[PDB]
Amino acid sequence: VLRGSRLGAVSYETDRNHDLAPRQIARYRTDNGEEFEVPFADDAEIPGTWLC
Amino acid sequence: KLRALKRLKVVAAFQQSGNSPMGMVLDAVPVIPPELRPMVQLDGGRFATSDLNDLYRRVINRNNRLKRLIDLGAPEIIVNNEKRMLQESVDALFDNGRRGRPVTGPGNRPLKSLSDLLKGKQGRFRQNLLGKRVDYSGRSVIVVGPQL
Amino acid sequence: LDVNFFDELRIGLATAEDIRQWSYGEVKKPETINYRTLKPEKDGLFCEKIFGPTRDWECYCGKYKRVRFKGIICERCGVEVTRAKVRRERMGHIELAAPVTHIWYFKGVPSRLGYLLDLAPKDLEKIIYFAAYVITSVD
Amino acid sequence: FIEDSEAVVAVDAVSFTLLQDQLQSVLDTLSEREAGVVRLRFGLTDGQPRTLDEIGQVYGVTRERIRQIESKTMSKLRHPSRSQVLRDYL
Amino acid sequence: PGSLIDRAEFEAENRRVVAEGGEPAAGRPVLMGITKASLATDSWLSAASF
Amino acid sequence: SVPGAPNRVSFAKLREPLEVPGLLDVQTDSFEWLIGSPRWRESAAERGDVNPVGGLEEVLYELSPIEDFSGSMSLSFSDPRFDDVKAPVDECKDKDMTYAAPLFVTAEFINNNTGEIKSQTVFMGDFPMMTEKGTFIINGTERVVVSQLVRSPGVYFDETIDKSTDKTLHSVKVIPSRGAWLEFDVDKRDTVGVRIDRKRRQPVTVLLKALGWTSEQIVERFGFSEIMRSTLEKDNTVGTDEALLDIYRKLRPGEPPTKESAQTLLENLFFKEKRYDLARVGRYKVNKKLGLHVGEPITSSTLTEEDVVATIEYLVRLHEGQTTMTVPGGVEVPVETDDIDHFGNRRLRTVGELIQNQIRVGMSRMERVVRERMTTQDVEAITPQTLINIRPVVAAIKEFFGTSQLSQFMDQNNPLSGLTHKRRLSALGPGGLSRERAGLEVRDVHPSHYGRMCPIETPEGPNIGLIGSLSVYARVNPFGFIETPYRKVVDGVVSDEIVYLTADEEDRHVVAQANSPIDADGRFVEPRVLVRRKAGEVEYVPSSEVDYMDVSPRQMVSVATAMIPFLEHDDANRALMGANMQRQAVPLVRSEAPLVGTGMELRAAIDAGDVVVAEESGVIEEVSADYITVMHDNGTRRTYRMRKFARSNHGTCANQCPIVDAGDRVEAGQVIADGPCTDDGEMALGKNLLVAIMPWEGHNYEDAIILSNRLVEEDVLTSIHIEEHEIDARDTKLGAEEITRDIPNISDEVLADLDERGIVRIGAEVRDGDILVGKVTPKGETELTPEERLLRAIFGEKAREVRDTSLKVPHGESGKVIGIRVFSREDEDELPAGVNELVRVYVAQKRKISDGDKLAGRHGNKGVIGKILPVEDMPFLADGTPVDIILNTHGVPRRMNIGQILETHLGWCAHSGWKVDAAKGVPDWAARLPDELLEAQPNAIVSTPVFDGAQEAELQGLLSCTLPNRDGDVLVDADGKAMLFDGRSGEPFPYPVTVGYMYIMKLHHLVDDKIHARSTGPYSMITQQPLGGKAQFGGQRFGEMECWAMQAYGAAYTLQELLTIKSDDTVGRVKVYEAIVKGENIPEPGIPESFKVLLKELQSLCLNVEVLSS
RNA sequence: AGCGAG
DNA sequence: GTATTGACTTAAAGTCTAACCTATAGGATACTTACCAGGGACACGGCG
Ligand SMILES: [Mg+2]
Ligand SMILES: [Zn+2]
Repeated sequence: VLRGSRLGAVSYETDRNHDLAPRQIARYRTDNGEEFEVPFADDAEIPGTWLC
Repeated sequence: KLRALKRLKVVAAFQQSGNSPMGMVLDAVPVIPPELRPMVQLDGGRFATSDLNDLYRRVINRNNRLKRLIDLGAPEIIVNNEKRMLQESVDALFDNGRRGRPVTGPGNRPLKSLSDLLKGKQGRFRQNLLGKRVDYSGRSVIVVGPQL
Repeated sequence: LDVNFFDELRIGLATAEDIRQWSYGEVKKPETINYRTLKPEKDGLFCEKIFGPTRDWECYCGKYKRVRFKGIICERCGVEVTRAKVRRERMGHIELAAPVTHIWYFKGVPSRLGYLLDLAPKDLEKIIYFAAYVITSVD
Repeated sequence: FIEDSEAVVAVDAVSFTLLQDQLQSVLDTLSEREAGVVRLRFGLTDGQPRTLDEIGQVYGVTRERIRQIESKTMSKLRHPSRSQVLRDYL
Repeated sequence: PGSLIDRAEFEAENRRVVAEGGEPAAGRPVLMGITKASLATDSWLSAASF
Repeated sequence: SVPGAPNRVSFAKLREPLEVPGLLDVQTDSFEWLIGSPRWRESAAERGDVNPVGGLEEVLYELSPIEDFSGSMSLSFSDPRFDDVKAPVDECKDKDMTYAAPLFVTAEFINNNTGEIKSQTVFMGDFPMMTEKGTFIINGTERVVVSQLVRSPGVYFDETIDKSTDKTLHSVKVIPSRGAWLEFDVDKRDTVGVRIDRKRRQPVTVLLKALGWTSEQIVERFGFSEIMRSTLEKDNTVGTDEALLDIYRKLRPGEPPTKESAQTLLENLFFKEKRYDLARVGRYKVNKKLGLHVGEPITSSTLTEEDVVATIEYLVRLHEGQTTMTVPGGVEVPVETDDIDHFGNRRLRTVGELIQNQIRVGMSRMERVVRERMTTQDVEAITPQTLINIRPVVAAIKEFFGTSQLSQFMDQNNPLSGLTHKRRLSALGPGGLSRERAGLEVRDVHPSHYGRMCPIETPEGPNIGLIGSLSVYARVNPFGFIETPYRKVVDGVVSDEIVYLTADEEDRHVVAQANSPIDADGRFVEPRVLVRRKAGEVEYVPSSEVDYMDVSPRQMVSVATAMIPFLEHDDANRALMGANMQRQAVPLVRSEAPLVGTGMELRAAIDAGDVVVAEESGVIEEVSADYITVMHDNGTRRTYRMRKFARSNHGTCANQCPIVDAGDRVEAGQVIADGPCTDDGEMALGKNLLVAIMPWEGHNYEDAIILSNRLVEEDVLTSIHIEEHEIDARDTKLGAEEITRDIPNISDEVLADLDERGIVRIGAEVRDGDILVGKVTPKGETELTPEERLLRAIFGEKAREVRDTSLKVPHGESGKVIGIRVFSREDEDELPAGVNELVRVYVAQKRKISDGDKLAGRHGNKGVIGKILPVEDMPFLADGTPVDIILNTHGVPRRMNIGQILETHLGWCAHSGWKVDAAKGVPDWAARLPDELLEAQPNAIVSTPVFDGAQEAELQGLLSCTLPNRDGDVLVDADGKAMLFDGRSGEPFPYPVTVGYMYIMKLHHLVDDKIHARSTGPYSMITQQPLGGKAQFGGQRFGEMECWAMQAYGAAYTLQELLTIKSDDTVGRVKVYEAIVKGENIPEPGIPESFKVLLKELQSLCLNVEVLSS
């Protein structure tokens, strides 16, 4: 078989929904009065401009 | 009355439903997820495109060039030619060869467009949905057994 | 989800608003991957920032990783750290600088655009492909 | 004609599941503190591995005790008794 | 006029219309073919795949 | 004929005038013409020395001279010449380099104004050359260019009937090479009309006035018919310029009409060689059909207005109903419609023609780049070497010999398969009919095929009729048509003068049949001699004054069909299948010449090229199992080197062994070492087996075969199969791949056989899954799971950072290891870019016949092996000899291949030997038997040629006298049936059984290559639904018909299971595997992945598809 | 492209 | 065996500096329009 790959990889790691890193949804507003939520992590400054 | 009646099979449809007749004209072209048009590193490093990244690349090149031509300020001849090319690129993306000669790739073969994936005995509806290859299956030559 | 909550399957025209509501971004650059590092390029057709990460649970640079950071977006590269199989699910959208007509509703005989507007197929082909002007309003 | 070389192969998946199961069992065999130290050393419990200092802090014990018990744990688990139940997975 | 409508739905609409003002919509039987009868189904997912 | 041959006695009652030709001539002669070799020069000079020009010389002459737009300077080509081949044939086949020779052409640049000539050889490129066996070697592989059947360019007249009027309307189609079609069609309305380049019709008078005719001239020439006068009257176009204006306005609309571009338009469209080359064949056909320039040689294939005018006049005369027309200054010709399928209109593009056309395309490209650069060329600073770019020509040649459909992978299952891959005429390819676009009238057999193409040998799949085989005696006209020999019979007197006639000439002559008795004076001994006529109708005959006669029987059959004894007793279907199945026989270890054969066995083996023949007479000096050194009559000595255990394209064995002693004197052309399927120089595709034709316990049920175990013990049906596995260490981002015995994580047991350097040792038995080449590619840093890191610490290992990509014996294979071929960059061996080593391991397995393998005789009596009985429960004659095979009697009568039974009987006779009791004269049934056939010693090989052979009466007689085996006991009565004893019960069967010796072949459809199974494996890229194919680990396609069958059964759950978890659902798949492995219930299936792929495809088509919950 | 079964 | 301290060496950063990619600009004799099927159904333009 030619045996190609998409690059990247797989990672079986037991999916957890219980103990998850804390998040701080940050709202941004484009020019055309369109809000957009972005779940950034708390331990990082929220950038002042996002390509929504 | 006959032409009037045929036209009422399309003019009624846009009335009975709350569908606008506007969906015909596009302002944004959706882009299919990348893994449905994969770019795979085959053995030997030789990369294999998906034949849809070429049509999308053509569309994006012509759209960006139209943006730049409008921004600079160009005579109506060049900008209208660019608009016609963009229309043709979107047409080729949705259906190759329906209007004019099909957009061809290397080897002088038509580029597999976004609609050829659905039509035909080798299309998606008939080669991968109603009929599939299955696991836990084998094949072999048959020989009569009369003691069975 | 489940084949029991699959009661109906509606098909209809997708307006530009629907097209840009499906999209998780906009492919703005006609690029696929880097020639040398062979990685998805920014804002390209295979952009990791729009369609998701090529590898399960990582941003493009590597700052955030592993399931513990599920649902986060690295502030450097902007990739959302989640499963890579979402690349089979998320769509983008190109914002055309000028409008275009869907070919299915123009060339497919009978020309549904022509029947709607009562324009002969030759006339519609002339207008759409910049071969003849047309009047849209008259006082 | 091109094989997806990054698909769940469905045999290594069950192999990993049974590996985790048997590893959990054999860990439950040894003393509880030993299990805890090895777990939180390799991050098996939640996927986050840490060093001696962190485990020492959380249990309120100097780094060196955790190191020592870790050495004892490795020595015990290496014993042929608890190795034939974990070979054929490496 | 000229629409090919299923007889069951035809009767149902006649029953719905006899009350609230009766306007019987006259119709005539038609013999279709296998292809035309298949592509006229009410499900687009089967007609498209046909 | 052949110096040293087995003495196969024949039942042939007719002497053959012509010896079978050089069966491979079809390829070698054409290629020699292309090159322009001295041999072709002499052959052509014998038969037309006026203008011997080769294919390359022709291309160069047509190309040269060239000039720029201004014509200040010109370039020309001349004197093509080939250098010696780069490397010998075997070495080229070994190291994967093409067998080619340099090509040099003398250029000449003349600056017309200044007046300088500059000439120098230019090295057009490495032209691939044809091996003496009639085949090319490309990239090490063996390839064959199969001749193509194409419509001959020319003028073709047709007539049809219109329903709306029921009137006969005719039509013409001047079909050029790369031109514009002009179809002077006649409609139901009485008015002829042109249709130039398929553009909206015209009145012909418009074109005539465009050619500058006056209405007075038009009525002067095309005046006799009313249709023409009607056209002139209703045309309404008055004036030459009016016609030219209208023509230009119709042909090239959108540009401003003029006068210049109205005239030169037509002049360039038709009468300039730039765009309307008819080719030599096309112009010759037009001239012959219209009788314009019969006498003059051919040149300037472009048309003349005279040709179009004559075409119109011919069409109109045909519509009127005339029989002959005499063009002014032209010989009169008969007015009649043309048939497109007639072999006077189907021409062969042989290998030479195809290669020349590709050279022509490449030279046109080179010509265009030359002209384009010439503008930007500094005058007096340019020479042909720096003016010529050979890259387009070599690129065209390389892209032809590889990936062109007429350059096919050589089919070598056996010598016959290769021989018949040559002499194959395929009606499809570039510029030929495609299977879909090919109608149903081209696949049929035409009366013109007799002697030019086999009506029997033909593929039985979706290619029947599109591919055929050239007959034995057929020859190719210099123009591409196929000629066939005939004996000129003069004044009722048959002669020996063999005239080679093409189909056209045959139609004009009342040709007789081969088996017409001759009075020995050269004259027919009877009136009413069977004959054929022009229309292809075989009917009653005018006695005497027949102009030609068939050279010999079997003229109409090909080489493969000429090796089926008793062909005339087989229906065309079974004969076709036997012909197509002789080419599938695998080479057995031993090979035995058939007891019953034909005269084609020896010639087929000799001309196939897989059998060594002494080049010149001499005495064998020293023979060994690897080479033969022969001392010639004059001092010099020559050593032929055998090809031992070589692998053919299809995986079979290509062993050659000598058949001469250490002192034998051998003459030139004598076989001295038989090939794969050859025995003493004559072809041998199978084995003679003792056969019974009874039904036996339902094991030989429905074309199944039951074989004795003797055939597996004595190893008579056994074939060596050699399989090559290739693996190349490459250069990757992380580094390079190494080939060594250090494969990560794998033990010291499965690294046992591997040599000190990796690759396995020679002679090391390997079973499926074993390692052949130990390769190790780098992995790059990744993320070991916590569990695996803990396990590595417990078991004390390291990641090794290098993965394995070793080559392993693919699943289901086995065998020894013949040899290893290692190419390496470090030793400076040519390898692709970015690869350091490439190692190929050859694994040979001796396959024994086993149930599931396919067998067949030569009469289409195929069948798989249902059972292999022990010899003890095998029916045995009264003598005690067990039968080897048992066929079923239920397959003979209805398939209409009774020939096999005939063969069986004759085989038995040949095995036993006979003596006709000529005590009182010769028996009446043996009067016409050839002398010396009245007595044959036991095991005497015999031949029954195709259509003259052993008549049924002669077979009855020879069966009566079947001199006894060892004691006085005839085991087979006159009826041909023997009383057999039951192997199991022990009692004799109540009635005799037809027993004999049938020559059966082991077809290459072995069950070992057919078996396949799968539980889980690779999955396709865009979709799941695992890859298909035994080559991969492939799942069996469950199509729509099978799904309908399941729906009809009402089995909804199995269908859902199949289409969801067995195939596509990527989450329920690992879940079902877990459930099966752990004993849990199989889980509920989910949404197949292909449906979500479809939803995304539909959405990306701007179709808002949403799955409403409810 | 050749090829097998119907 | 399990509670510690005091050195003693080590990989992983964290960072500064240097070269080797990357986005981009420019180039002034003159050159100005490219290149083989049928068989059925439906729709559009002409003609009566
Ligand atoms: Mg069959
Ligand atoms: Zn990042």
